Amino acid sequence: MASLIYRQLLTNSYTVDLSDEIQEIGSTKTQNVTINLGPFAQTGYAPV
Amino acid sequence: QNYGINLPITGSMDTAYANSTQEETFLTSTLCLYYPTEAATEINDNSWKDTLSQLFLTKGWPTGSVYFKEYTDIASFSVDPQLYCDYNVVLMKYDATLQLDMSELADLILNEWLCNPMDITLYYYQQTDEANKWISMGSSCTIKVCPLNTQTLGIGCLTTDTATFEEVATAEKLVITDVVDGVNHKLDVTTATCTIRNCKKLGPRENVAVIQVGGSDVLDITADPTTAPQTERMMRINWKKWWQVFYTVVDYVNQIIQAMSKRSRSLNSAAFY
Amino acid sequence: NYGINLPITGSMDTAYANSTQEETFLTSTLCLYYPTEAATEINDNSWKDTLSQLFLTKGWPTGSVYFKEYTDIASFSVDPQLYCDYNVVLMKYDATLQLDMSELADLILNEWLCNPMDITLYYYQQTDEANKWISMGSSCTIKVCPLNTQTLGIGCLTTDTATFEEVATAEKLVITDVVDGVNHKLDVTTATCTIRNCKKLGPRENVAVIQVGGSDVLDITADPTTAPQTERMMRINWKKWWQVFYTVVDYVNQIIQAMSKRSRSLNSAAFYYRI
Amino acid sequence: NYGINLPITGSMDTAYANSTQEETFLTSTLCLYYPTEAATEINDNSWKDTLSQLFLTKGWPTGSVYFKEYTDIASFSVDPQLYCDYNVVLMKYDATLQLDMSELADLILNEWLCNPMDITLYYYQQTDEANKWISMGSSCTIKVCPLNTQTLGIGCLTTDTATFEEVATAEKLVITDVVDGVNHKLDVTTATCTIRNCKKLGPRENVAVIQVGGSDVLDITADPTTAPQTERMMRINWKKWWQVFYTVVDYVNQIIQAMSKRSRSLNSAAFYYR
Amino acid sequence: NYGINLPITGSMDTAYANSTQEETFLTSTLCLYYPTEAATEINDNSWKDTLSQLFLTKGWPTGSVYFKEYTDIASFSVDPQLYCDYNVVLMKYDATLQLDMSELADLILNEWLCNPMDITLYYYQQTDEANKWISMGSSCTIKVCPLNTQTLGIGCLTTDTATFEEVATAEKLVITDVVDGVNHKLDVTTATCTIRNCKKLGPRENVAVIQVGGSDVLDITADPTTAPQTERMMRINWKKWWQVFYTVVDYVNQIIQAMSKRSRSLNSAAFYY
Repeated sequence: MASLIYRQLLTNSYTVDLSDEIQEIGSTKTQNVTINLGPFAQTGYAPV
Repeated sequence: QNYGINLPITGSMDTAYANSTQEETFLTSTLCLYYPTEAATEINDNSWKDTLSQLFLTKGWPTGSVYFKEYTDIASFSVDPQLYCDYNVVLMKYDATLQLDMSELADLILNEWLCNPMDITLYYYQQTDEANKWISMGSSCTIKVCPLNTQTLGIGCLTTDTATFEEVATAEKLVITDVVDGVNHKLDVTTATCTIRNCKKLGPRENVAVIQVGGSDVLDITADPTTAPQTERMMRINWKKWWQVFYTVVDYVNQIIQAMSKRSRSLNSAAFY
Repeated sequence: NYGINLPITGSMDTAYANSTQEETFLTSTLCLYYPTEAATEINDNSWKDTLSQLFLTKGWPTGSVYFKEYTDIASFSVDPQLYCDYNVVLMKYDATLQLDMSELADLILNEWLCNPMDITLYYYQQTDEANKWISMGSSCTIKVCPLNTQTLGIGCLTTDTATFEEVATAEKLVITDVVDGVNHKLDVTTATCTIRNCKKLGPRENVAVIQVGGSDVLDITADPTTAPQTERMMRINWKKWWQVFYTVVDYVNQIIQAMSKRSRSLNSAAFYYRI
Repeated sequence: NYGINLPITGSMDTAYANSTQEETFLTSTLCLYYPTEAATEINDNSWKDTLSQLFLTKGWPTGSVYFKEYTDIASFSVDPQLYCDYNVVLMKYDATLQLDMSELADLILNEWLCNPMDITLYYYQQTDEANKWISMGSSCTIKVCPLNTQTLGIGCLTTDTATFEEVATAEKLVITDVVDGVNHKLDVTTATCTIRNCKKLGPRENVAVIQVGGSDVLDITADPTTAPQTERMMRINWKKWWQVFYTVVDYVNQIIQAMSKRSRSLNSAAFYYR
Repeated sequence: NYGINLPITGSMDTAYANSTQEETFLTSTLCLYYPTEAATEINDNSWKDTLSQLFLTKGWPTGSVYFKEYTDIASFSVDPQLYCDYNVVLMKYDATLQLDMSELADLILNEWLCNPMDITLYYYQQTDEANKWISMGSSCTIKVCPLNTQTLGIGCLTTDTATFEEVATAEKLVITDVVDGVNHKLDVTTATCTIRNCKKLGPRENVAVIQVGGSDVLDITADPTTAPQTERMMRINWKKWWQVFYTVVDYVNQIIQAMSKRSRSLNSAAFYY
């Protein structure tokens, strides 16, 4: 009894994915927020 | 049951090794890297702390695990010593004129200290054993001493005019002073910029791992002449470039961590210290 | 890692290991904390000295006793690093500062396991009746915003701190308590304040807050249900400060015996961290 | 049976066989490496010759001993074509060149296995505490860029080497070490440098780096945890160069005995390599 | 090793630890040698790359294979320091260069032991069918003068090299053979040449000279009596260079299997003494 129910689950987990994968194509939009982004140096105005 | 030292842990050889040990430290512990400014300046990247952190996942330390503390000098770093993380590995750039500054700082991190405050103003003190030392530190530490015979009278000095005292430290940032054991001394520190405290030594440190860059070393960290102790928490790396130093520290984090571990006072154990 | 996981087999040998005050006289240090006003009223350049000779009577060798001057309950509450084995702190009833005093007592009299908090990057929550947020510094001003299970405000916009709930306005020591098991976006004035996440526990086998004045009813719990009265919480009737000190000296051992400095030491005062 | 298949059974016949030095005197060659300054201080056109006659005393036939002149630790650290059976190299303590010296010691004192690397087409990674990148030449300048599991930079753009991490600026010999198990796009100055992927194996049963001056060191461990001190790592107290050589001669056998047969070259091999 | 003495067991357990190609794919390196003309005809900036992906098919991990460019049989002959575990060298018969090719094959396909020769001071002697003089460099020109048992010339004056016998006129690789057991005063042009005394033997369990072109035969035997044909001496029919490489890739294992690693612990196999 429980034997099934329990095991039955871990048996049908492979599904988790497929489904999981649905709601994405379906949820909102994804966004690539990694635009690299470079750091410092300091150079300036030179005239009298 | 807390302090009652059970007189023994069994001694039966069950012989079962509880495998790994690095897999508990990766999950539960923090690693704090101390370096000098020059180290970071030579690296010249706004993301070096970050890059190294991803590299640290390789060796097995979760993102929020590793911290990077910047001392800019051996003197400053040796003046407020507040080791922040579980495991501290401090990088020292060999400066030959600052050797004793370095020795005094090592002596403090690598060891477990117990201190009390001293009132130089009202009570002339004395050290008791090879483990009672006076550790003073601050802006500018200048200590002059005057040994007392069994009458509260000077010996080579007038307990009245400090111009006759014996100077044993001229403006240091960290100083572990040692006097002939079992003799009282009127002390004259510059308490304005210094703080002097009476410490009893001991327990070593199951954390730091002073990694030394450059020279040739052999390190004499005893106050006496007779002994020379070489511990595992005292490592040395050959200087090339700073990026290389850090790569190695990362590539051998566990090896370095394994040479430390626990820390008497950092466990359940306290009902003690 | 020697400790427990063993049993101390009792047996009533009934052997009595006499005295106990003779080991503490020889091996321990006594640190007296008082307010400036206390010393100012005494008006002598040698009061610390006179009391010290008087301390030999009660059995404390010359270099044994130290005298630390806090000038206010607020500063003392920030900088309380307890220097000696045994610390007995003298507090003068100031009625407007009562909670300042309560928060300071709660810190010395107890034990406190704390970790650093980054108010900037993460939504925190207290776990049990023992998880509290102890913040202290120049000017501590803490505003809070409870989050529902979505990281959304409840009576606030996690975006504008003008909608937050203020729970501390510029204190020098603050032990904040929020509804257990709820995340909160925190807004402290980290410039002048430091806020750390502490877990409580072991009372202190040292401090003996001796209270001068009032009539006192000290409620040092965060809840309403409990009221704990410990031995390390004594009270003296105000007459003159010289009298207070005479009594503290005349009853040093009695006061020390109500502490017992074995669990002390620690390795510095307050906090803890085990970050 | 050559197949480097092994077995041997240690019965204690206890035939302690005699001498050992009388086979090496007859059959082996001794190569002395020194710096120019060493010879210049000696100032004789016949020093190599005088020492050679002196070498007969210690038992080395005339045509046996050779004298090779490196003029710097950087050049000497280059092609490393140790010429003779036994090589004893004299190193004068130059404190600014310590790591140059360390990297050179690490190469002679040890047994190396290398393959060539094409920095242009394939980003590499080191495997164990024994996989190191040994590069050497005119001017070796190595910049590195760690790759995440996507072939993307980590603190760098695999596209612009101005974001790389410099780990060597114009050296003559360099043993580079990176976090094990991570791919890296490499940017060496192949024009003047050559970088090869080496796996550290056996040690050397020859060299005997004899160190002049200091108080001394030269640690060949890349890590922080270990410090190995071998017999093939000796030290002499500086006075004058003539004295150094006299000592090297007066104790040739002692120095040779601390080395011996260069096992990886021994005829008797096969699957192990030569 | 340390072990050869004390024989193996000949018992026919009869088990054959399946494969062997799955150890070589993982642990070995493959180095392809070709001439410039080969690559020039291919005309792609990514040919080395394309072939490499194709090499994964046959089972060689990305960083495994390589490509070394000799531009001539003469240059390739002298500074050949076989770089990888397995070396397969592509040679497209050029009919005027045959012996150049033969001398180069004789060197790669075989195991060589050499010592240095001082043409200046000593008058020497070739011992067996395996003692040969292999000289190579910019321009190798060797003149010889056989000595009778008196150190006197035989058809020559050990004094004037104008009477010597020329046996090599400006070659890039030369394996010279003289009547065994006779001393000879040698006159090489050491300025541009280097001549060394080699003893032959072990073959090479690596190279696999693959010959492009003609109707190819090679004669490693300096003698007339023998002709050895080994597995490490293969031949391919010329169409186009792209085809040659496709075949080399499509049959990498077959080619590797005809060699077999374990014999490669030297940079260059000019064995030095």
